[PDB]
Amino acid sequence: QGIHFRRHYVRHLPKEVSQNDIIKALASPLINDGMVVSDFADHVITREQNFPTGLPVEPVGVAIPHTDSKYVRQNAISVGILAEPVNFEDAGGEPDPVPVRVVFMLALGNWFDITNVLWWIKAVIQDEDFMQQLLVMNDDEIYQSIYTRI
Amino acid sequence: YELTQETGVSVALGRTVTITCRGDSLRSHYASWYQKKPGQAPILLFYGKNNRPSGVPDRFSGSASGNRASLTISGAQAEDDAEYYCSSRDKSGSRLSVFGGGTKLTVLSQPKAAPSVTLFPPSSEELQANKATLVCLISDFYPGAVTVAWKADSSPVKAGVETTTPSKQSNNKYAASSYLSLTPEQWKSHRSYSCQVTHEGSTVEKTVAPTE
Amino acid sequence: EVQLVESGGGLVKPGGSLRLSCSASGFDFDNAWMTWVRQPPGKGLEWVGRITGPGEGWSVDYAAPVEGRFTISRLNSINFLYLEMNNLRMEDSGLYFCARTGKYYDFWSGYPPGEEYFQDWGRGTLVTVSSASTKGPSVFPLAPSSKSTSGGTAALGCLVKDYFPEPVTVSWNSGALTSGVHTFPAVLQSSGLYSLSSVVTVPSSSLGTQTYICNVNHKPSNTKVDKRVEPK
Repeated sequence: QGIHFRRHYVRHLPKEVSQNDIIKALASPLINDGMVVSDFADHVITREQNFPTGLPVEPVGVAIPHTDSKYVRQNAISVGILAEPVNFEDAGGEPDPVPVRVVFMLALGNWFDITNVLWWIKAVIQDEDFMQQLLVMNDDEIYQSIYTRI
Repeated sequence: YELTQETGVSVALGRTVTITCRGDSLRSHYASWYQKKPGQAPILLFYGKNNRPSGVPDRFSGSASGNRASLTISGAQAEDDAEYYCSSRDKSGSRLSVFGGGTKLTVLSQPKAAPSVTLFPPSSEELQANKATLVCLISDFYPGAVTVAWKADSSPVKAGVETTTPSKQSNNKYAASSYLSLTPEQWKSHRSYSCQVTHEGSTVEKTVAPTE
Repeated sequence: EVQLVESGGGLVKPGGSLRLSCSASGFDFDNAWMTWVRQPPGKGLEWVGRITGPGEGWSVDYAAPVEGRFTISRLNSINFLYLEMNNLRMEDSGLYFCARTGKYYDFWSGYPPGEEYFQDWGRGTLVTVSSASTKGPSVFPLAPSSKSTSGGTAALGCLVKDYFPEPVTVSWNSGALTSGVHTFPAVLQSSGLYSLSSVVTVPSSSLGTQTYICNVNHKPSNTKVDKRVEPK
């Protein structure tokens, strides 16, 4: 419970959305609940543009957008499933963009929670049955199976 | 000290040396490395999997395999002669931290430097307070080992002697003190007291007498 | 430009209390994790405890031999770090450091909670936990000698004898004589009392005119001595 993960923190996104669109769509539940500052998204964007968070993993591309922890009010996590792949720049400096389709936006300010959530993300994104299921499932199912791992 | 380090390691000046750090927690966590000389604050040299803080010379590198971590000094300098500590988690997954025992890195070669010696007779003021201390000061010797011996005239004197262990001066050479406490009667009842410093076969003897 | 100055260390009886302070400058103290580290005599560095920042709720963690006795706190308004020690033991004594603490976690190989590193340190403040009592120094003049110095120059000094505990500090002419001063590391005599010598090298020509005085200070006894050293 060190982290707030609500039901409306899980949502699907249409094909006509850009990188900023994803960030804004995912940050707003965090904003409404007052989990982060009210211009969280602008910060996340600027942080992504300098330190890209695209992860080249098979078979479902992941990105994990965040910002400085000094913008978080309480720990929270917002998930987004893309209908079509959207390009995130690769977190490792590789020329080729990650075809992201699952996005874990992190609004964490507690260090001991940050490390734990990252370790978890690393574990989950190497489970191809899980990652693939996240596409076909609905919000609740997604919420359910992710919560079952928290 | 679950993080185990070598007590002491030597390195020829200019040569390359690696100090290591071993522990079960290193299988899960990186280590960070610090240089410390007596009288000074420690210096962060290296951390993470590949992180060196600015202002730290390139001769320093850290690395990691299995349950061990290691710092490599390539082309050791005189300034590098110091203590090195590693630090990491004490257990895997711990919020606590811990330090290794610490490795003393003495840098070898660098040419012999002979000790200069200064010998002060007991002050008249001290004598007036029924005490008498002979002060023998030793400076700029290298490497950092000497041997002090005192004489009553020409007879040796073991009792009443206190000698420091050598200390690094700022110029990477060494200094030390030896004091000879005696009763003023003893001071006055002899013709001479001598402070004899031996440094690698070579010997300098200073002698003072009751006569100011 | 980071500066950390520890303070508050001194002689204390077993079972007693003590409060070390740390004035922080040069960085953002407020959101900075801070750590206390000590060095017992003739031993290495030892991690005492660490206070976290805002996101972590100013949580504090402690070393096992110290958990329950020690308290780490901060007042961010004047960038001070504190260490409240109760029920001290002999082994609590050493040199206490405060240090700016950085957090490190590598994503692909990391394991929570990653690792903490110490980027900036202070000089430390000396904690002495003994049942033995404070002894002030006896200061004696070492009259000018030319036997062992360069031509035209003589060495003169001060014998600062039998004090406890460290530290003592010498200056010359109230800090006018900077260069030429060598203060020797003390010796731990077989009586538990310290002694040291401070000497300066001077022109033999100024010996008959310029007066020379050493300024000894032994704070753990509140003793201050000004000794004039002279010929012959």
